[PDB]
Amino acid sequence: TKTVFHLGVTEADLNGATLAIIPGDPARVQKIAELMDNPVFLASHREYTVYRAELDGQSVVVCSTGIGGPSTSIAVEELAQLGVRTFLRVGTTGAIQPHVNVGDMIVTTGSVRLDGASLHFAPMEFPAVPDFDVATAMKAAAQESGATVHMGVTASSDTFYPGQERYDTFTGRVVRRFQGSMKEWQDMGVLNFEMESATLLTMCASSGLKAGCVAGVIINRTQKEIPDHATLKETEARSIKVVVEAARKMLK
Amino acid sequence: KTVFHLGVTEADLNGATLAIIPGDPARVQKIAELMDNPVFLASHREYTVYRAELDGQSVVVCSTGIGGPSTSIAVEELAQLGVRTFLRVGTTGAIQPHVNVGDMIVTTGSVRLDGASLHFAPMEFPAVPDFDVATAMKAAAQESGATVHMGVTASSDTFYPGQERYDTFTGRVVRRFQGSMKEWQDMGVLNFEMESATLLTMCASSGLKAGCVAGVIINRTQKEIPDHATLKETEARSIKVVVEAARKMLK
Amino acid sequence: KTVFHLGVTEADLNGATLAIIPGDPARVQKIAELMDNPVFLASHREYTVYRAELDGQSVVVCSTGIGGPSTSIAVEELAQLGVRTFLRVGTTGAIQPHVNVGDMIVTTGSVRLDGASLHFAPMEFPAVPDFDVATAMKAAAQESGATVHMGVTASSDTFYPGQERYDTFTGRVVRRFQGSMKEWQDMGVLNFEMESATLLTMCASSGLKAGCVAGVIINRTQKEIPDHATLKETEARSIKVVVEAARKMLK
Amino acid sequence: KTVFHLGVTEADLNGATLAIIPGDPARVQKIAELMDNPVFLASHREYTVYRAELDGQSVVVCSTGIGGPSTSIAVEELAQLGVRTFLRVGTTGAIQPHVNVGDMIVTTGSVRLDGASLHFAPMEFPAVPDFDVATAMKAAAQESGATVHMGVTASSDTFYPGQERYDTFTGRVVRRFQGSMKEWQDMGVLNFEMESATLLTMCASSGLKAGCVAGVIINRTQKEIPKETEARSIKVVVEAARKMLK
Amino acid sequence: TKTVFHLGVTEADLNGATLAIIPGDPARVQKIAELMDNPVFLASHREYTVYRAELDGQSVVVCSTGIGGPSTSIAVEELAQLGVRTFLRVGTTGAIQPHVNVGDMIVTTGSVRLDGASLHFAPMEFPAVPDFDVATAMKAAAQESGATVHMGVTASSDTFYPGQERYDTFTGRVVRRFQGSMKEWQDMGVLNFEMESATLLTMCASSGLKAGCVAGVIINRTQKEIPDHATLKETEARSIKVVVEAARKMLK
Amino acid sequence: KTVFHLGVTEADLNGATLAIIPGDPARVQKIAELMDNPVFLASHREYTVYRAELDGQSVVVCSTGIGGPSTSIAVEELAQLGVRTFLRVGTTGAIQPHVNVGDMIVTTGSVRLDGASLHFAPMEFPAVPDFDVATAMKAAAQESGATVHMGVTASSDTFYPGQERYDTFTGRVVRRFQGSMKEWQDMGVLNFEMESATLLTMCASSGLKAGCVAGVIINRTQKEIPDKETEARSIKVVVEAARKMLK
Ligand SMILES: [Mg+2]
Ligand SMILES: [Mg+2]
Ligand code: NA
Ligand code: NA
Ligand code: NA
Ligand code: NA
Ligand code: NA
Ligand code: NA
Ligand code: NA
Ligand code: NA
Ligand code: NA
Ligand code: NA
Ligand code: NA
Repeated sequence: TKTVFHLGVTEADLNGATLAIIPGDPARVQKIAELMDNPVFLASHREYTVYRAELDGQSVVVCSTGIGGPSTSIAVEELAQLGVRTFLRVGTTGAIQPHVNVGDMIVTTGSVRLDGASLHFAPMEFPAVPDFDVATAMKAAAQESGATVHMGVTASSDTFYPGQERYDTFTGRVVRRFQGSMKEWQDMGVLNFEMESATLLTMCASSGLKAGCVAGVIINRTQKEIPDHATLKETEARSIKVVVEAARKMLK
Repeated sequence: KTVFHLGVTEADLNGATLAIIPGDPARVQKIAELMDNPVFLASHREYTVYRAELDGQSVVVCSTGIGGPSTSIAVEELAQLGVRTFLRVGTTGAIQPHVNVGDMIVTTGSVRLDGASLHFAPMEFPAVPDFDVATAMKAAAQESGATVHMGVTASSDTFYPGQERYDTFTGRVVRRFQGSMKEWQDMGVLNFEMESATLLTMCASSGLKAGCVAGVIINRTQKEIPDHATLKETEARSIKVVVEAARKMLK
Repeated sequence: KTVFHLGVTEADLNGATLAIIPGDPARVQKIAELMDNPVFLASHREYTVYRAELDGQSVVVCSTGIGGPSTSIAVEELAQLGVRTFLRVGTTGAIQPHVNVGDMIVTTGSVRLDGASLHFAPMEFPAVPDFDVATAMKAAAQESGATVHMGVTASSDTFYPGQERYDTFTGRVVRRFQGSMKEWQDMGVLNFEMESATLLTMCASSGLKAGCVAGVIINRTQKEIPDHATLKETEARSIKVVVEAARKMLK
Repeated sequence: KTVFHLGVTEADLNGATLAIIPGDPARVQKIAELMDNPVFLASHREYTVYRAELDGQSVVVCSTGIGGPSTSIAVEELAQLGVRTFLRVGTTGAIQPHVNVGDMIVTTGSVRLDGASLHFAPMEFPAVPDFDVATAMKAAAQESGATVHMGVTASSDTFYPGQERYDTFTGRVVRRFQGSMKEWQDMGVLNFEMESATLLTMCASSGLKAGCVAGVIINRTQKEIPKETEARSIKVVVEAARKMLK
Repeated sequence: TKTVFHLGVTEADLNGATLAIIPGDPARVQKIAELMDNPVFLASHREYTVYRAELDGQSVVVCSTGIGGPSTSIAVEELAQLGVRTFLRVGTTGAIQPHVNVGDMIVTTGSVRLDGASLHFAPMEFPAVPDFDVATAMKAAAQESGATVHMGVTASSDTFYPGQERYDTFTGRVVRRFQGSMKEWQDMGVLNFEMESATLLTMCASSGLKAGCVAGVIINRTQKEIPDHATLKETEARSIKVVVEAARKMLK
Repeated sequence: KTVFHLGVTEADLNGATLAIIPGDPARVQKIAELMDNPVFLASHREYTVYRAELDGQSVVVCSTGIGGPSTSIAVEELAQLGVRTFLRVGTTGAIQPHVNVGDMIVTTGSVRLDGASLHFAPMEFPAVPDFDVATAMKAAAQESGATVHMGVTASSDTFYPGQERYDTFTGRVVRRFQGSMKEWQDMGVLNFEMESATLLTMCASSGLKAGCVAGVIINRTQKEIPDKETEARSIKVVVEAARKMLK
């Protein structure tokens, strides 16, 4: 049986799946899988929890990535070794534009590469861009849920704190590179911050894999950092329903 | 109030908020004549400017010249005069064996092998089209009956060393570009051209909507040589497609 | 108080100012149980947190996940809760023929093949441990009877191309990393891992004390699949060593 | 063979080894008519090409368009056809208060604020003219009676943000270029234009002789947006060409 | 048999020395050598003055480097060609931290690479770090002298003026890269500026050579208290006493 | 007021506004003695300083040591004391087969393979000489009867790997510099040395006039390590170039 170093699954375990839904949080894996048919737990090791399920009769993998490009790059590579070719990222995000409201959804059309792992696949000049079919399916699924949907650029940072220009920290300092950066991205039309899309999109677009990202907005950095619990719960539930419908459209 | 290089005023554009931007000044009139009431506005340097009407709405056609620098001037000055949507059209060579002469490429992102893009956003920023423009271009290209490829384009400030051409005066390619064509091929890049990184980066970071569509007229991975009829048909299809994409963008 | 990700409060740490930070959440309980009164505090995402007591002093054990990004969150949030000293423990792959499986490595500096270190200091800044922590780790490792190497570690944001692995889906390694393992070997680099550049740069530029100790589980010049009993012995020794290094840091 | 963009053959050039390269295609005939027997060769895109004779020797005049990319095509294709010396003439905006409109500038080196230069040499390489060309341009400019400055030119891939112009659609300039005009002024840079970094780097790294001479049409300490001094500039470049051909 | 090109010495001249003490100033070479047994002048060319001496019966070289990484890189290379494997840098320095006092000693644990020559040996990602044994010996020797010792990061600049953010200069200008840089390094915990350690440490750590740096503090830019003649002469003398004792510990 | 490193005052320079700056302190007296009334001013570290008179005007001669860092100190401190024109003289290794031992090179621009230039101007800025100085150096070199080349010089922070030398302790050259000699040769670069990028960038961005002239002592197409007429000719040329710069 062909094995992988980290994910603890074999190709046979995936029952022919060529599409994976890849949340960051291992606890979200079962929640996504149960929206599909016959969900089965496969493995859990480190930040990687893996389930299989069936969508319109076709096998689909759900696999967490952990936070950050490095752990994401391992999961994507090992799933690709086992036959996966399409990767649908789902999560929640913090918007930086005043016109993007908490509870809206964002489909990334390109990422600002504020990461390191993307450079291990392509030099900085290469665009961190989704597959067009995936982005199209995500937009359609997000609109069909009734959400307000934004298509646009996402800033993808290797840190939660200084690289997103947060000052409420142990040192209260932000290195020169990132001082004033939130305003710069705002002025350039960037919609939101997250921590994995630059790696995911660059890796996949340079390796013959299809990828995209969809996210529900849980905070707006121009407003407040502490989300309201009921609003957050509704946004999380809608986001995973949307990504499953986007997967259905990709497997049509 | 006349913009410095293009030699037109806002009133000359008759309310147009969309421009079709070919590189070659001689193609401007040909595109304008696919629409209604084409009117010559100005010609200076590489910038020939026409207006026309598409479903009753004014549209500008303006050439850019070769390269990001001359393109950046045209986009800026058109934006000063109210243009918000920019549709690049042209023909191109492909670098993938599965892309055939006569197919169409709609760029989903560009490798920034240029300098002017950096005058608008740092290198980390993606040279990506507006999603509505890319969607309209894909639809128009597919409705034409052509085979359409969505993917990455390598956008070079040179025709020769930055496209790893060795049939040159020196035969030299600087270290940065040695082996680069195979690298881009292995990364799935569809084609080289010379303006999209500047155009897409400038527009995506400035509140403007842009995209690129091109007909494939040569493939340097293929031994077969296309004939004159196929090349003429491809050039003609490329501009018919961009006009239909403009139609889809009108509100 | 409250932190965004770790789900613990300052009160939960019972005055701890030192943390042992493995990568794998499953190792946290194993480390905590080498000390007195281990208490499970929280588990969320890749972050499992325990407290224990070492010579009567509270110590926190907190996993980081794989990579600089998740590590940077844990270190920041622990620092918000009063932690000032961070002891990284784990297993590693050596790249030097003279470093044997079962040896231990204490990092004296890291090659910054990551992105998160740049969010704390520009590339010119050295990814260097605190001298007291490195000294304590060397002493603990040597006192255990292990063969110990002090030297430079290459710290990569990827497991695959950034460590020049070719047995992959594409079999390709980007130009930057082609030939890189031989380059690091020739420069005397001991091993690869994926968190030290971020950890050491963040701490050395932020007034925090950090170091890294690791047991060698593979040698890249030999084989990729480790022998089970040898690996188990090395893992057990590594966490015993880091606990003794923590003992040496207590004041 | 006929080169891909310029539409001319080696035979069309009648043995010319020197080219004068203005940016604007409309200036090509104006330069050519200052010499003997000017003949139109071709026009395609931004490239208009004439041949003429100077002291009995064939000379090419070929426009480049705006920017390093289109310039790099013209220089390469002319070099394929035997041209070895390239004399750039154009206009420029001064950034030093003491340089006045109508003055002339001969570039001794360019700040590489372009992309195409990097397709010929890494950034460490100097964007420097051939010393004989720079010497001939200085002499020709002095002999015309103009006030001449030798010095460094900032060569930008954009007209707007890379020259720190703010009267624009966005009114914004990216971090790299904020405060850059003052920085170049403090470093003694004389002027801005858009082709010299590409031209000089490409030629100095490829065995070709190049230089640039320009007329000041605006002082950027005064404002952002701008016949004797266009006419004088092309008279000067033709005299510089005469000095280069023995 | 060969005579090295710049230093003008042969391997036989070194009488088997495998350790060198490398001050910057040629006039300090004899002062260091005379702290050991049987000091003998070997050669002087340009900024390179070379002596041999004996320490606990073992031959030791003392060789000046001149100011800056470039001239240092020549001396280290040519000594390595002649069998030298351990390099102990000694000098005096300013400090940029308020808690570092005149008369204290700094042992460098890593250097900020604000130089060019380090890049001729390893790319910027590589750490400018000392050999651990050398740093340990220098700490012990410095403590045994009675001085207060600081272990930490040093900023190593190719210039004395703009790269140390000095404005009292001919132009009064500091290029963008270095504006605000002193405060940045101070906030990052950097102890001091000097002009050779990044080159020395990077070259040696990437070439199989052991190196370290120790320096006595003779001025503090954050304090406007002028130390007197006595404390400065004492600090220079202590610095070289310390480096010789560190050499003794390396040869034990 | 005495500058920090050079050990001289403004009064010591007797109104000199031009300096000849060799690398080797032992060459300072030799250059000064080619002029009238040479006077030893100071020696400390790699900095030996003399004054002399050339056609009645005071000229300084000051060594720089090897490398951009020590050069940048000397140039700055001389500028603090009123010097505005800096004439670098020295030896060099040619990398073009048509340049012979004994020829002279006047640098028209330098490849910035150094670090100190970046402390004065970002990498995009050209390491170029003042045109008057380069013109005076070309004229002095040609009037001497020498074969003179104008062109680009590669200016390296190291003697060994940055000049792609392999007869070294490690026998290795870092990726950046592997194949670099051939690359510079193909790009028409004439020679290697170690100070011009710093000197020219510093001066061109600081309102100071600088240039470099050098005699060729080795051709790197022949061998790696060099093996007196040329040294003497080079300093005679730089003194005559100084004469041409005097106003
Ligand atoms: Mg406005
Ligand atoms: Mg050897
Ligand atoms: Na992780
Ligand atoms: Na709102
Ligand atoms: Na090569
Ligand atoms: Na947009
Ligand atoms: Na390769
Ligand atoms: Na153009
Ligand atoms: Na700013
Ligand atoms: Na020196
Ligand atoms: Na340059
Ligand atoms: Na190599
Ligand atoms: Na100047």
